Amino acid sequence: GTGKKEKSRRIREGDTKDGNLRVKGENFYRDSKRVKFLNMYTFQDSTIPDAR
Amino acid sequence: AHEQSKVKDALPTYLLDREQKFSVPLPKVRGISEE
Repeated sequence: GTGKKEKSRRIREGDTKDGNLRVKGENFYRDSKRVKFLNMYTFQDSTIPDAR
Repeated sequence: AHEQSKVKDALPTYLLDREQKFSVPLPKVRGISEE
């Protein structure tokens, strides 16, 4: 900190008002649009859909 | 055929003598699962 802390960045950007959408890994590098993309590198629910 | 023989869609003159409630046909298809 002080600037390095992500809380200060969130307060400055105003995203704290909508922090409910805080994605795991929200940082300056590799924001949600990239964190979600990378998470795909980490389909078998065997659900029974009604094909009507 | 022999027994039957022993007893005894109009088409144009040029086509003769020649070779011839909105449900889908297959509702409720098999439930292929995510597997």
